[PDB]
Amino acid sequence: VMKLYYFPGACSLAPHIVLREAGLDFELENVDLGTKKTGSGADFLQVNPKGYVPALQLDDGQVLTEDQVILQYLADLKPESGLMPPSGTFERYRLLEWLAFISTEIHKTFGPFWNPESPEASKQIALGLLSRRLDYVEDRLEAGGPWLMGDRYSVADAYLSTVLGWCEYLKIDLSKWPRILAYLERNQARPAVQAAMKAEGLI
Amino acid sequence: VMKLYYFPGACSLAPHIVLREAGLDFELENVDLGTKKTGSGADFLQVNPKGYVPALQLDDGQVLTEDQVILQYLADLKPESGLMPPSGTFERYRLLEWLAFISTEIHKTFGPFWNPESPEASKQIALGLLSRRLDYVEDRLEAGGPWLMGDRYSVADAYLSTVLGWCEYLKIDLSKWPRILAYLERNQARPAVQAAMKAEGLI
Repeated sequence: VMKLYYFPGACSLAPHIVLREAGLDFELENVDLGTKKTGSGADFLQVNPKGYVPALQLDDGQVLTEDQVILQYLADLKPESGLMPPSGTFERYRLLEWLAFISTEIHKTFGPFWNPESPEASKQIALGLLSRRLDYVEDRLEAGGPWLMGDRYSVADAYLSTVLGWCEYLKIDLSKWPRILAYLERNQARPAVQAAMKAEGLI
Repeated sequence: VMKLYYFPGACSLAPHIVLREAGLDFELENVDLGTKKTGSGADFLQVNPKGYVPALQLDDGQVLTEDQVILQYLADLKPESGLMPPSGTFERYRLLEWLAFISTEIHKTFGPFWNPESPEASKQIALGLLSRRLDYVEDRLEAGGPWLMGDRYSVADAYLSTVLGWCEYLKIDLSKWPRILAYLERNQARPAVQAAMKAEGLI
């Protein structure tokens, strides 16, 4: 079966949710981000050279990295589950556009806050940017169906919601964006999200 | 025909190259990043809300954003040109893995250096990280064919090379990575890259 290397609460949570949403078979392997050792004592940089999670280990033994590609790859194992617009459609690009946007624009923006050694002028700017980005999302949400894609819940929602999960912890105020707060609660109420969050110990 | 909104030298250069590599028909529309106005005086935030380049305007009139999605979308207009592994192959994911990696890991890392108001402790860390990332690329290059994908020149090479284009300007030393320097010269010697660089005024 497939093996998912994760850190509780980390972006690895997104694909973790998706494996559950698509009802795929997998095992979680916990990784220590500090010492790059896996829970079983293995050397995680043997798994993922770039040395971050999530990393997805397939049956044929290969490893996939990069949150947004892992999600795609997962969704395509079960096209019948519609976690993603079908190949060939233009809507499909709209989803990819979201995954890219979430990856560079939002996921990255939390760079500073996760760095022990970051100026404060940077975290200031991070929030600065991060805020301008959330304005756009609240826009789309105001214009759009319940999920990023409208009525279809997709992999983009597992990614976005997972990343915004961090704010409470970093103690960042989302109040300014009620729809986004609504969206977050919407995501977390989903049984597969529940089950993963419980599984990862987040509850 | 398709319309590409760009800023000379910007990441928009990547898709610009690809349009030429695939021999597609398009028009360049220059955008002023300062005032979000297009060369023709139009309001660019009407085009791309998120307000950055590149943005790709299709014939049916819609707009695509996000460098790595635009590249995909372009490559799929001409699958006969092999700028991308064919749908269904696993190699295809390897390419996507590169596009994601370049996007978050490298393209983003230049965040600070492009910001008028960035601490120096941040640009320090940027280079710090940026360096660790280039170590991996030099690895792959040392293990791999001439391009990121090995023997197939792909969209990932237009993206990576375009982004590393910046270092000379930011005056960042690549000496420590000869293969990468070799790779860069390899990219720039390609007639379609030439033609785009000339077209954008970079020569």
